[PDB]
Amino acid sequence: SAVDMDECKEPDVCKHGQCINTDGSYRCECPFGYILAGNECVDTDECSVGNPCGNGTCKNVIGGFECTCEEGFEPGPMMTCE
Ligand SMILES: [Ca+2]
Ligand SMILES: [Ca+2]
Repeated sequence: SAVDMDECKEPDVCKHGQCINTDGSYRCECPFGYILAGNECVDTDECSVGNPCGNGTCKNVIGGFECTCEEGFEPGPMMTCE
């Protein structure tokens, strides 16, 4: 039928990312929290910036990051210390 080659659904193009099938091309636009390594889309290292916990330590996670404030507190999923 001529299925416009997805290009992004290929195992060597996007891979875990939001793409947009164009005429004869594509665009691997990763979500908010991910990135692109030449094609493979995945999560980045948010802990690479600064301990988001505010004082504890940063950790890398998906859709955000993980952090362990000064033992004795209660962190969260991928937001910050609280
Ligand atoms: Ca296409
Ligand atoms: Ca991350």
